[PDB]
Formats: sequence, C-alpha cells, structure tokens
Amino acid sequence: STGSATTTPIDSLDDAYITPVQIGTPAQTLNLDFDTGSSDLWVFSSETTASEVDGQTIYTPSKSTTAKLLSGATWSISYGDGSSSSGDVYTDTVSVGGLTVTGQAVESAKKVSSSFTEDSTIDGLLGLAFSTLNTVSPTQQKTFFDNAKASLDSPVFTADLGYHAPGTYNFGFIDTTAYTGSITYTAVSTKQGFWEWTSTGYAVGSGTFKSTSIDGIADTGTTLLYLPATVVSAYWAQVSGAKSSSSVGGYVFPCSATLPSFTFGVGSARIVIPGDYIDFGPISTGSSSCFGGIQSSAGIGINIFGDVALKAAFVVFNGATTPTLGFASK
Repeated sequence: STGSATTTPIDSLDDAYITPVQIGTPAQTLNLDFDTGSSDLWVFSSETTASEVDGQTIYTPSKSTTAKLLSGATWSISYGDGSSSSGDVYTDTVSVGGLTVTGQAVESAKKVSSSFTEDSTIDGLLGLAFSTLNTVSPTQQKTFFDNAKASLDSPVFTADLGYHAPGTYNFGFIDTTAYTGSITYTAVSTKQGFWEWTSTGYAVGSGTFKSTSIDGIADTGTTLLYLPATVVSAYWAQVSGAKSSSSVGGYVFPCSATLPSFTFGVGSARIVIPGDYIDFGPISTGSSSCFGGIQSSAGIGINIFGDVALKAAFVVFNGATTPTLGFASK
C-alpha cells in the first residue's frame, strides 16, 4: 500500500504545515501538523476543555462507529517551544492520503496550552519520530508510520515541503519525479528517538564550504533552523545590521537586507537554502526589524533541521531495520 497527501502552510510565513487526516467512521477530517520530532497522534476533541478550543475542528469519538476507549491510557506531552497537551486515548481507523491504519491510537486532548488554542488552523499533531518517544501510559503506543509500515510497499515516508506553497507527504514510495539529481542517504541514530543525523558542514552565501560535523534532527514540526552559535554567528555576520536581540529572542536583521543563502552538507552532497527562505518578516506588524530563520541552538541542547532547511530538499525518512535519511535537491 501507499498514501499521498498534500501539506499546506498555515500562514504566509510557513510557520507550520497542515495535512488532512481522516479519523473514524464515518470519516472526520482534521488538519494535523505532521511532526517528525515527536511520536504522539493527538487531536482536539469533544473532550477538550471548552475554553481551550477556538476554531479548531474536533474529533468526536462518540460519533465514530470504530472508536474504542483504550481503557486506562493517558498521555501528556511537552514540546521544545514550551507548549503542551494531555488527555486520554481511543483507538480508531486513521487514513492519510488513501493509506489506512486500523487500531491507531488517537490521543484525545482534555487540555492544551495557549499556543495550541490560539492557532485555529491546527487540529492536532501526527507524530512521525520513533515510537519510543510516544507518551501514552501505561502502555506505550505506535505511531501511524510504525503501524502502517508492514503494509507499505517500501518502509519509507517522504517530506516535500513547499516554500510559500503546498507540498506533499508520501508513504510507502519514493516519487522519482519530485526531485532533481540523486538522493544522498546518511546514517540515523535512533538513540534519542529522533531522526538524528550528522551534517558534514556548511557554507554561507558564495563562501567556502566548512567541513565540520553537525549532529541534529530532521524535524518537520519545528519552523526554523537551529544550529551551533559559531555557525549562526558566521551566517549573520554577512548581513549588515544583523544582531542577536535578547528582547526579541534571537537574531534580527534590517528588513531592507538581501539575505545570503545557507548551504548544509549531506555526505558529499550539498543542499542550498535560498536567502529568501531565511526571512521570517517583521518582528511585529509594521516593524523594519525582521526575524531570522537561522537561530542558535545553544540552550536547546540539540541542533534542529526544521522546516527552513527541510523545505529546500526532498527528504526521505527510511524506516527500514537500519533507518537512514535521504536528501535531494528539487
């Protein structure tokens, strides 16, 4: 089997991407944030505290003939941005782009933090990291991908995120028309539960490539590219007037600037992030200070190849017995 679903930016900045997902019988379609940095499939629901729902579409398990309470199971998750959610668990049929999993754990939110409530476009998350990170207790649950894997033509999914445009998540096949040149594969460590890999270095603009190992995670659920302070300083030093602002929470630059590209290494291959991808616009409406899309990972504890980086590539998440990651230009 295979699946193929279009993923769409939630706003003009590509802050996140939503993908329609069919849950239950008859289908209830919710728009979920596919997150390769976490491992819970959770949804706004008929159980979510009413004051914490503001425009989201909710899953109502009582209206699904295939929903079953997973008795005694609870979940609670905190994300890197400080947001959080928790609740109880149903099993139900879940389909993505024509690919169906029966008995999927669908984590129903009883509580969500402010950032979730305030984002009316995101009806929940669909985790695509390794199932070892799943938060369901006392019986940990599998991700949608883990459940689908045995039925898939090939044990893979791909992320093809657009810049200011829709893109695609495919399950079970590699669309050879969706990228240019060849795919370069690189080793993954699952030790921390993430799609963790080591970039071979970077370049700023037309500068020389610096060969250096950068361990980080491929995380579709993080907007920006978070890298070591040395790397980030080298990038922003090439933008006149750019500076790190403690008050704003990172590097800012004059909105009048033209940003250089940023290249990262994948083995001997090179992925180029155009300068425009690194512009996250005014820090507040009407400001002439713009927020940067490359930020320091210092104090996160991990480097994160988020959407800024991933959207510059066609990315293969190979979930074979020995997992790997592939990157191609597109």
